[PDB]
Amino acid sequence: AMSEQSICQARAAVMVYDDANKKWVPAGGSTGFSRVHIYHHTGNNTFRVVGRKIQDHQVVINCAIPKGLKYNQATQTFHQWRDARQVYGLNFGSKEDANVFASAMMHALEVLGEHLPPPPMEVLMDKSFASLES
Repeated sequence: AMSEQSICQARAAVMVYDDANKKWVPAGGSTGFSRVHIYHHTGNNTFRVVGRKIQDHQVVINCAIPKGLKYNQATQTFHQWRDARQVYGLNFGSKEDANVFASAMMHALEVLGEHLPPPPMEVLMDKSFASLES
């Protein structure tokens, strides 16, 4: 009840977008792959994405998933969404990881309801995070 089960695990390079200089930067400040989970909170029926660098366990994404999140499959292997502070981009090691992770995210959202392109307006202007923390 006060614990979270992993419903999905994917390996990915976690990026964050820099609005002012219009480029993607590695989340946490260092290149490298992360292990990214979608966690379901058994008691509260909420979901969270948690990504940690494989090398040193640095937490580079810890993001509540709100009803209505805009999850953009920009390419077969690069998917984007945002929270109140940052715009994330997951560059998956493989189309298979990406398909699994996107599928799990879309299911969670149903329950709740130069190689890399920039985030579109629907992502940049997503206010779904505003339905939380109030």
